[PDB]
Amino acid sequence: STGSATTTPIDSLDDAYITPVQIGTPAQTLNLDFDTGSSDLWVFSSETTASEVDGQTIYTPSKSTTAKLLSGATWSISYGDGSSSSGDVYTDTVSVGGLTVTGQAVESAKKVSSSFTEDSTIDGLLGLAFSTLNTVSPTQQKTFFDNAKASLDSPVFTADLGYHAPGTYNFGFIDTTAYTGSITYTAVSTKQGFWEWTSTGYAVGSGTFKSTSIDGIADTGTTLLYLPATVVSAYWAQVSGAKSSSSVGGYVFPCSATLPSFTFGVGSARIVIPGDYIDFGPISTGSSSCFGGIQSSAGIGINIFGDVALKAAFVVFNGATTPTLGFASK
Repeated sequence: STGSATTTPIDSLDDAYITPVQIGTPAQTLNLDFDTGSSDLWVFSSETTASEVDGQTIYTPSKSTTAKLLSGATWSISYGDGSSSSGDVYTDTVSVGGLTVTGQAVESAKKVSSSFTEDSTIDGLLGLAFSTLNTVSPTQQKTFFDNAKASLDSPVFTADLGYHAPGTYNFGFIDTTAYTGSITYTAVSTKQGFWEWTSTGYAVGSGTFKSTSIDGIADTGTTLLYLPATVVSAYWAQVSGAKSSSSVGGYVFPCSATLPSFTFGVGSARIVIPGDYIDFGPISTGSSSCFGGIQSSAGIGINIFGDVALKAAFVVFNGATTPTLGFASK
């Protein structure tokens, strides 16, 4: 089998992407944030504290004839941005772009933190990291990809995120019309439960390539590109008027400045992030100060190849017995 679904930015800055997902019988369609940095599929629901729901579409398991309570199961997750959610668990039928999993763990939120309530466009998350990170207790549950894998024509999914435009998540096949040149594959460590890999270096604009190992994760659920402070400093030093603002919480720059591209290495291959991808607009309405899309990972504890990086590529998440990652230009 295969599946193919369009993913759409939630706003004009690509702050996140939402993908429609069918849950239950008859189908209830929710728009979920596909997140290769986590491993829980959780939704706003009929069980979510009413004061914590504000415009989201909810899953109502009682209206689904295929929903079954996963008795005794609870879940609770906290993300890197300090947001969180928790609740209980149903199994139900879940379909993404034509691909159907029966008995998928659907984690029903009883509680969500403020940032989730405040974002009316995201109805939940669909985790695509490794199932070892799944938070369901007492019995860890598998991701949608893990459950689908054996049925797929090929045990892979691909992320093709758009710049200020929709893109595509495919399951079970590689669309050879969706990228230019060849796909370069690179090794993955699953030891932290992430699609963790080692970039071979970077360049700033037309500058020469610096060969240096950068360990990080391919994370569709993180908006920006987070790299070591040395790397990030070298980038913003090439932007007139840029500075790191503690009050803002990272690098900002005047919107009158031209942003250089940023190149990262995948083996001997190179992915070029155009300068425009690194502009995340005024820090506040009417401000001449713009937020940068490349920021320091210092104090995160890991480097994150978020959407800023991934949307410059066609990315293969290869879930073969030994997982790997593939990157192509497009």
